[PDB]
Amino acid sequence: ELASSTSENSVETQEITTFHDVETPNRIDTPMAQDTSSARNMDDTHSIIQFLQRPVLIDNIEIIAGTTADANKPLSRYVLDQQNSQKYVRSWTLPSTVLKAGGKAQKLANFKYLRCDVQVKLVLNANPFVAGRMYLAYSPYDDKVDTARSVLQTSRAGVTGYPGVELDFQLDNSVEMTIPYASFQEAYDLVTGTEDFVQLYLFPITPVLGPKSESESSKVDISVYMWLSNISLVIPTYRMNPD
Amino acid sequence: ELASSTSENSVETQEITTFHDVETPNRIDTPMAQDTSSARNMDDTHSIIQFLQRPVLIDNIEIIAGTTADANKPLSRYVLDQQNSQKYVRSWTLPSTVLKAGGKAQKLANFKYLRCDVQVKLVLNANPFVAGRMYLAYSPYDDKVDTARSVLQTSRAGVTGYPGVELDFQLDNSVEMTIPYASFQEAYDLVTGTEDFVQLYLFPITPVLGPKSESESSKVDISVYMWLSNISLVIPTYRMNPD
Amino acid sequence: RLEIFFEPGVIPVKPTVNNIGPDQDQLTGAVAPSDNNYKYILDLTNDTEVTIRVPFVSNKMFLKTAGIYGANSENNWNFHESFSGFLCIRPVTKLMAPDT
Amino acid sequence: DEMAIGYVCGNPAVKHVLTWKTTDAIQKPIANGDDWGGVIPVGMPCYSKSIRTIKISETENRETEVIDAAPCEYVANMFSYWRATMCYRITVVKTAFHTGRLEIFFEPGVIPVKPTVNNIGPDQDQLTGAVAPSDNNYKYILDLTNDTEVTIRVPFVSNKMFLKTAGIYGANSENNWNFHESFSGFLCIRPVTKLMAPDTVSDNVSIVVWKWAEDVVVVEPKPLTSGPTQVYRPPPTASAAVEVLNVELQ
Amino acid sequence: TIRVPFVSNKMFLKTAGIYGANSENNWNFHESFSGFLCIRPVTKLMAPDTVSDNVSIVVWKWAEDVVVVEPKPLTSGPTQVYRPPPTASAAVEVLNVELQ
Amino acid sequence: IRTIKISETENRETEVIDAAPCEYVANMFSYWRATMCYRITVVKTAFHTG
Amino acid sequence: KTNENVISFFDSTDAETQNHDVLMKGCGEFIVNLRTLLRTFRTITDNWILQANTKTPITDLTNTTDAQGRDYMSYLSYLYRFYRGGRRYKFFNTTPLKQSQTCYIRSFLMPRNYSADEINVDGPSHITYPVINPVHEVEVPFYSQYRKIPIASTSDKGYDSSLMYFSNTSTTQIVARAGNDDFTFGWMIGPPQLQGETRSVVP
Amino acid sequence: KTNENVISFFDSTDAETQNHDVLMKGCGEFIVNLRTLLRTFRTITDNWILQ
Repeated sequence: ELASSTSENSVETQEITTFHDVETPNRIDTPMAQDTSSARNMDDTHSIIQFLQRPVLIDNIEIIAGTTADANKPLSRYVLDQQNSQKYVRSWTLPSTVLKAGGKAQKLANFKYLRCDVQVKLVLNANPFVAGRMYLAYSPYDDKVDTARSVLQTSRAGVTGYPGVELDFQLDNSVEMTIPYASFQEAYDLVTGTEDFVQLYLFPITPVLGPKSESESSKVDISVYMWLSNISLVIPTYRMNPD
Repeated sequence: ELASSTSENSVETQEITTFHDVETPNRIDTPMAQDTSSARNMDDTHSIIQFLQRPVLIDNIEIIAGTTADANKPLSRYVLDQQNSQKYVRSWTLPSTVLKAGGKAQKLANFKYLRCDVQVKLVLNANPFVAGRMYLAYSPYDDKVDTARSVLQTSRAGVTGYPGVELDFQLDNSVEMTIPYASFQEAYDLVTGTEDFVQLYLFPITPVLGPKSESESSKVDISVYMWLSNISLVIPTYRMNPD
Repeated sequence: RLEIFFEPGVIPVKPTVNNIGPDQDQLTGAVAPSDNNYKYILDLTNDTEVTIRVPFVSNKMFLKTAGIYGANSENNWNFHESFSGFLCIRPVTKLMAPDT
Repeated sequence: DEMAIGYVCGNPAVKHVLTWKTTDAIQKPIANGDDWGGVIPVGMPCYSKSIRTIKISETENRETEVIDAAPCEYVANMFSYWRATMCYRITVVKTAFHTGRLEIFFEPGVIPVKPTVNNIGPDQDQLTGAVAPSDNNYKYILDLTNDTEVTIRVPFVSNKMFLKTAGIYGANSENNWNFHESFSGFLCIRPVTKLMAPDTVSDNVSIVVWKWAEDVVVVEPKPLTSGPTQVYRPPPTASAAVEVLNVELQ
Repeated sequence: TIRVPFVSNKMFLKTAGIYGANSENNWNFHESFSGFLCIRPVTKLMAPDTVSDNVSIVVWKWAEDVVVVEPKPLTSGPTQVYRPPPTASAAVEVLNVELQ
Repeated sequence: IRTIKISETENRETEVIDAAPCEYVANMFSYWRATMCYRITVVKTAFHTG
Repeated sequence: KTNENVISFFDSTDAETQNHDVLMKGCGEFIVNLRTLLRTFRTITDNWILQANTKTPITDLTNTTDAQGRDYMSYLSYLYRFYRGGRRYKFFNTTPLKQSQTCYIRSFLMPRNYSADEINVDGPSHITYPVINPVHEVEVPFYSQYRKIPIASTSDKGYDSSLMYFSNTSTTQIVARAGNDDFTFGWMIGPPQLQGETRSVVP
Repeated sequence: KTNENVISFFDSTDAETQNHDVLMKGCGEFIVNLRTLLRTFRTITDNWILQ
């Protein structure tokens, strides 16, 4: 309850290095509430920078038994020319892809380097009469190397050779996957750096087979969630990449 | 080096509650690099949500011996009418003030409640011939109560009674201060909630006394840094306050 | 695969001259991303039920019991200060069902 | 170790994606395009191949063999002879509403084929339940209602210490000997019971088959092909010409 | 004395520096530092008329825990020490990279 | 940059780098790695404040 | 639905035992690791024509043979994404020498993907005289700014080491390469398509 | 007047340890003494004409 104030004097030099920065003056004259109390409610979780590892709908694909567009296009057994590339249902350019959703980018603002593995999970949901198969898989620098070395420029036997996971509409409701940090660059430039790394894919092993009439249609749909693990954010900066 | 892929089957039900959310399918079919390695450089600090406690220049005041504007106006011994309120060198409406600088707002994005104490520090830097004094101090809901109960509507003896700290241009190079969470509302609405709380002040105990000629002038200047402590961020949300 | 996420704070509504309803327009996956919101995804093929328990959280010791009583365009303040949040049930994957 | 032969060859890869219609008859290896299938060469080297024919003039065309080799078949191309246990995981993509019983039997020796002026295909006519009884042949009958997959491991058996790795390379009417001396047998997939499927679902079922080897042992550090190892590079246009490497020295 | 540990999301950094750096060639310059120290006054300099209105700021440079890699300059030209000519008009010797 | 005259139709530019002892050594190799140290001194009098 | 099993035909017998028995009667050696092929030298070009006094970075030749897939280094590179370690080269002179000349071979360092005109001719160097030593063997240490390097990425230049060639007279030799005892690939991927015989025909 | 101090940014870590780790992945050798360069031969002239 007294001495509701402070006064002069102090010591020589000072640090009080609160995180970054220091400052050096003659110690300091400062009040604080005489032994302050919580006085409020902080017992409902706390969370941390682990924010980036929160699963987020990073796109939603809708497969339709109606074989029309190249969305049903099944993996080609051969690839004689580039005009007949391999057709995928959807592709994502990680890691920038996951860094734009869930508002994770605005989170790691003012940071320079980052290192982690992209975690993915495809949650399927087709009905009992829809049969079909799909092979997930990922490639490193697929869009950063000689075209011939692309997963899109190879036979079905080659595409199926890439690190991936199978998916059957009538067996597994969801499949996950991990993309180890595949950065030859220690870290990753959050500001500058094109952050460009490899595109991830999702090829249809077989054509979505559905019952033949028209007027009813048979759908499958999917939900793609992504998050990061083994995260590493270290050097701050005033710059951030708005690309 | 083999089994560069996965296949069918799994278990009944599932959780894999990564932070928030759950999902429930039949276990999961998923690859991972056979026992993955760091392969990169993460030994240069790590930092955490402690980001908010990083000191940030939250304004810079420049005191000039030239007694002209109400910046030199010394604390009035009396306050007979509201037209002759008390004049301060500068005032800040915390905590929103500190939440807009250093890009801390964009940091705690998608969060609902917050609780903490505002930490302040005034670093002075006047020359050897500049004499003067100043009393920092803070008030709770000063701009949220009957005017008569305002620190600006009271005598010099009353203003000096408020919780604060002194500052002499020739003794202390810097003074700090702590603003205990003064929230009657458990927490604080980051989205909605006007977040409006009390204004902080800085009154000049005495007029900045400097040597009398013209053409040279005598300055003081100051640097106001602020950060938070005893932080508490808990319930996420898709909403954020752009006010 | 139905999704159920909780969102603390005010509830997007469209007050009426004599009532109060939800503003579905302000709760779509685009304007209302539930990526950071506590949720659960019930898959109809695996589970058929789920009991969600929501502890008390309202940056307030207690909440008013006014509810929707006498709530309308001019009087809708007691309504907000009496819930603390809302549970949203949005389908993650479109419902599948044969003509059979 | 990402370069140990054993693991490289252990990398699974799909070779066929046959279509089994409720129409198809039993005791008849699923015929169908794709390439082979009902008759898998069961050799380590590659067997399937497509011919890319381009125009050079109205008086000639340029044929270039394109082989879609799997990870194990890709390695077997660096050596002359091989030896290992071939493993194949047959998957029948379908629904719990489809019912059937597919048969998979192995037959050692030459493979009934019909050589082409520039390729080699199976002689399905010579592999029917009548002319090709699989009563004494090692087999397995996968029932679609109970199981959905089955991994068949075929140990090395060829009355020969090692087998050639020529495969289908440059195989045609006049040159089809190296093809035979490079497999040792073939797996046949003939439906035991006609595929059943209500009109509420699809009258078809995709059959995915993976390939890889184990207990592998290669011999001479040189390809057995008549030409230097060369990776086919898909040209910009279906008309652009490809580079052909020779065996001439200066 | 401020010590700045090595941090460049790269095992090593180029030693090109400012050598032959200009509008068209400034890439090797960036890939050879990893950062920069900025010296900005927090509080305006105070100084009575009895002294000088200026203050010299001397900055020293040196490294510790050093580790170099390839025994060859990264420059496009052979290592050469500049030798101040007799007159400001005299020409200097330029070494090439041609071999006989 | 030391620019000299060769004729009224051209000049000769030669780069002059004032490298320090550490910068002088770093010029013999291709890549480097180390902890850079810098001692900032403010020559002044006890009358200057900043 | 689900399940899945496994079956092995015939009567087993250590497939390893049998194999080892066969290699003891029809081979003599047992190749197990593919990295060993990154140690064995193989020709990439049976003739590499070059002019006199011309600093030619092997990359001009490398970029071509790396995509062909003729040697092991190139063929095996199509199964991985990264590489790491030094490389070794051997140049077997096939150029006719004139007594009126004194042909010598010089190879220097340089950064990867650098133009001979933007680098110096100093640093480590090797030299041989085809008149007494037709083979010019040399190794390029792994001087990189990264622990690993993916094949052909971005505009990452001068990140590691390259090899520069030189000769006082116009030369022509057979080049063979192989990685050092530290070279290796990483991050296995899917294999591309192989090529077969080409002969052309009428219809 | 006088005083003087010292400060190291970031979180330390044996700069030596890190270095050695890097030279084990991007070098293979560790140059420490410059006198060693007085042992290695280097060309001073690519052609020295004499009668």
